Amino acid sequence: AAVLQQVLERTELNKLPKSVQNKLEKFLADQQSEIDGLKGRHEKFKVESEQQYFEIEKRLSHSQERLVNETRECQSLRLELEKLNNQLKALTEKNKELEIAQDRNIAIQSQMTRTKEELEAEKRDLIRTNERLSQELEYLT
Amino acid sequence: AAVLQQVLERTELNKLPKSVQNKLEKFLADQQSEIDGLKGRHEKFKVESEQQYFEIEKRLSHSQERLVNETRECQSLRLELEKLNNQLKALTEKNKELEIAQDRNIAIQSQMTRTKEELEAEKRDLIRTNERLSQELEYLT
Amino acid sequence: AAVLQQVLERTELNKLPKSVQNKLEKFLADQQSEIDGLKGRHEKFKVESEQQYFEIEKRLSHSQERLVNETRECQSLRLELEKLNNQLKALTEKNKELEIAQDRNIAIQSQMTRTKEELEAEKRDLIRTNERLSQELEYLT
Amino acid sequence: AAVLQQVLERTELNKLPKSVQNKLEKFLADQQSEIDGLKGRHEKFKVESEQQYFEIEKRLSHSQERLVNETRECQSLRLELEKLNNQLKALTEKNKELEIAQDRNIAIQSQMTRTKEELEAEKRDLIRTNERLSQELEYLT
Repeated sequence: AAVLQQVLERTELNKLPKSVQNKLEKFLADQQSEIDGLKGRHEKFKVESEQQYFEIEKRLSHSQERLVNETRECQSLRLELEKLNNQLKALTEKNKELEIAQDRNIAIQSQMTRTKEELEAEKRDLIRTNERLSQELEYLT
Repeated sequence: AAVLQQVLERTELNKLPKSVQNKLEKFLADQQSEIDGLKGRHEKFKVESEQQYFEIEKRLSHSQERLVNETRECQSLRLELEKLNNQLKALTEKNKELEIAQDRNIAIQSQMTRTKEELEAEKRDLIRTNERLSQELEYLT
Repeated sequence: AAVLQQVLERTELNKLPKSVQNKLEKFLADQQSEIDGLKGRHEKFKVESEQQYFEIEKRLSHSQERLVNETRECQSLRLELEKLNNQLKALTEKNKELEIAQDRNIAIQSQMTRTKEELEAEKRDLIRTNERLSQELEYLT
Repeated sequence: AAVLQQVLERTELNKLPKSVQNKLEKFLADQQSEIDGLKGRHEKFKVESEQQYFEIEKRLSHSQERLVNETRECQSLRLELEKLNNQLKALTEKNKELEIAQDRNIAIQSQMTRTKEELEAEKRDLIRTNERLSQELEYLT
């Protein structure tokens, strides 16, 4: 990487004292290594900054992914809840209905049981009369 | 801005053919301008990529915020869902038993009615027979 | 760094004593160095406060991340809690019905027992009587 | 505010033409305004980022405070579940004992019922014998 040989032809370099050549070549080299250094860093920086952005783009899209899914999840629960409350209200009303029928049935069966007892009492008395009449007939002939 | 004057002393410089001095001052200036351009371009890129990075950070933090908002809503719905499903299970069981009792009550009432009919037919038959037996007490032989 | 040449014309300047030009250009330099000093110290401060802010931003997001995890844990505990309470309520009512049933079966068992004791008394009386009747018939030998 | 009087002595100043003093003082004042302007612009920036930082610190302190509460809420919820599970185990056991008691009582009532029927069979045989003995005794007496 001798820079003076890019800048000057041999014939020109010959007219330069060696110390002067060295002063120049050292300065040229210093500037050139700064140039190489800058280009090296700049390129590394670009690549790094892009990779950092690429990675947070992925983090974003994943976050957005979770939010869409979570939004759907909520909506499906709400829809599900609406239907459950309609089921509950229906069941509730149906059981109120059955409660009412049950109380009516209890009332009815109790009344029937009384009537049955009265009839059976009547039947007992009729039988008593019946056996009495039979007995009196056998006491004739 | 001839930097060559700082690299070489005035005597050394004056003993250079002017064509050589010019070639050196030109090349030196070229390198310095490239250096200034590299720094300029990098500082431009640096600033722009930073701006873009901070923008997507803002977006990501907003997505996380919305997700908190939605997640909170879902979690309350799930609890609400659990509670209603347990009410639902209970009502269903209460309904099952009530309808079982209803069937038994219906069966019981149909047998009560069947029994009542038989009792009333028996009663009417006893009354007819006793009316007849009474008449027969007064017969002659 | 002789700035003085800008503010004063050629004759005005050359008519200034050496000590005056030296004093003026030194003062101008000192004020320029305060200026450059201010500029460099600001840029230093600027970077430092950005770095400081950048750090707290990450601390904030780390705090929100910790909170998401914590809240998820609390909500799943609350879900188990609801489930657990409803199991308890069921059992509590189930047991209470069993306790009522127990009280009824105990009342039945005591009644059955008095029934049994009544039967045993009747049997003892029957046996005493049949012994007496037997004796009275044997006395007719 | 006369800057020129600070840098130069009265003897040097007297020997300056007035127009020249005015040019110098005007230039010095300009440079001084630049100095003061930078000190003002820094101080402006400084206070602005200072306040911005206080605001992000509030958000951090708030997030942390919320985390503390949630963290504490979770520990207490874990203890509620352990406590309720303890009660649940106790209820389950009581339930198991109740059902076993119910089973014991069914068994007892089945034994009693078998005993009852055997008592009633003995009674009927005793009654048949009694009726036989009475009729024979009624015939002879």
